Amino acid sequence: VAALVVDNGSGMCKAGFAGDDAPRAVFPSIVGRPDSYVGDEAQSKRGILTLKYPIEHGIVTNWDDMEKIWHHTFYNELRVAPEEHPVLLTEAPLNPKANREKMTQIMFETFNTPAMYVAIQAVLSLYASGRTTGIVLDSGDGVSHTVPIYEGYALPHAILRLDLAGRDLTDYLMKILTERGYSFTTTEEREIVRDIKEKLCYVALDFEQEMATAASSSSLEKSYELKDGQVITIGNERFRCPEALFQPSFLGMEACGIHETTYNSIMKCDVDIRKDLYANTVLSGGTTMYPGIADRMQKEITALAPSTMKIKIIAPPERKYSVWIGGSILASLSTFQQMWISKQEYDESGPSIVHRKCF
Amino acid sequence: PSPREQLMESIRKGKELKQA
Ligand SMILES: Nc1ncnc2c1ncn2[C@@H]1O[C@H](COP(=O)(O)OP(=O)(O)OP(=O)(O)O)[C@@H](O)[C@H]1O
Ligand SMILES: [Ca+2]
Repeated sequence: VAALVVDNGSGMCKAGFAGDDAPRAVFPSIVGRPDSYVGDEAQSKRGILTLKYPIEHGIVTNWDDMEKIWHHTFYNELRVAPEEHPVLLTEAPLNPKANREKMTQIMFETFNTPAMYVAIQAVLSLYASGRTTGIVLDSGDGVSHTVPIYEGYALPHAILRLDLAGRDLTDYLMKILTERGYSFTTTEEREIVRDIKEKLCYVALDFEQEMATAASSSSLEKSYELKDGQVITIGNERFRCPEALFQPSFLGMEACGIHETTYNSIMKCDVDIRKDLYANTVLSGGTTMYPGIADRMQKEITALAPSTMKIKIIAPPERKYSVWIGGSILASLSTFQQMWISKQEYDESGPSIVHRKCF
Repeated sequence: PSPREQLMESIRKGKELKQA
C-alpha cells in the first residue's frame, strides 16, 4: 500500500500519493458556509456563502474547517478512505506545539489513520532538491519563511518569518494598475489580476535601471487578453509588483526583503555551517516562480555575503510543488518506513508523541 | 550508521517517482 501526502497552505492544498511525482489534487483552502462546501466548489458559490480560510500565514487558526478540508481531501478529492492509509501532513516552520498535537489527535481519533507523520514544509522542499543540509526560502500565498536546515533539522533559533507573499503581491498589482487607469472591483477581477501576476510579472536584476528602461521605450510591455477579447497593457508594473519582495517598503512595511532576510538567517547560524548554506540556498513556494528571481537573489546575497564566498541559488524548475514532492519522496522511502507513528503508538502515548517522533 | 543517518543518505541518493 502507498501513503498519502497532504500539503495544506494558506491558499492552496496539495494532495496525492507517496510514490507519485505530482499531487493528484490541487484546490483552494476555502471552507464555505451560508451546508458546507470545500475547495473548488466553494469558490463558485461565493455569492450565497461566507468564505473562510482556516490557514492564516501557514498556521491553522480554525480546526472545524480544517477537519472539513481534510475530509473533502480523502472522500471527495482522492476518493479514498483515511483508515486504509498512512498520512504525511505538512506543517509551517515554528508551528506551535499545541497545533502539532491537535493535528495528531484529529488524524488518529477522527479519521482513524493507522499511521501519520508531520514534517516541516521547508525541510521537505530541501529534500525534493536532493539535499539534507541547506537554507530554504519558502514564499507562498500567506507567508515567507527563511529556514536554515542542518541534516534534516530546521534550526528554530534561525528561522525568520515575513508576512509578505503572493496574496499581498496580487493586492499590490491591483493597486498599481488602478493608479495607471484600470479599475478592479470584483473578486472575479482579482482572480484576473492574480493571473496577470502569474503570467507576465518578473523580477528585475537592477530595479532602477529597469524603471529607466520602461520610461524610455515600450520594450518591456506585454499585452494580456481578457476573456471578452479586450486587451490590457502592462509596463513597469510587471517588475514593480514582485519588487515588493525585496523592498517591503513598497507595501508600507518596515521589513527586510527576502534577500536580507535570507542573509540574516544564515548569520544567526553557527559560523561553521554558513558556507554550505550560502551555496545551498533553495527557493520554494509559488511566489518564487517569477522569472529572474534566482539571478536577483544571487546578486543581492553576493552584496551582503563575504566576497570570497560561493553563492548559489537553487531554483528547482518545478518548485511550486516541492513541498508535496519532498513528502512524496520521504514517505516512499524504505528507510523512512519505521519513522511513522502507528495508531498503537498514539493509543499508548497520546497526541504529545508527535514531538518525540517528528523533528 | 543510525536509522536517521541512513534516512538522510537515502534522501541525498534521491529516487524515481511514479506516473500518470
Ligand atoms: N508562476 C507564478 N508566479 C508568481 N506567483 C505565483 C505563480 N504561481 C503561483 N503563484 C502564487 O503563489 C501562491 C501559492 O503558492 P503556495 O501554494 O506555495 O502557497 P501556499 O502554500 O498556498 O501558502 P503559504 O505557503 O503562504 O502557506 C499564490 O498566491 C499564487 O498567486
Ligand atoms: Ca506552503
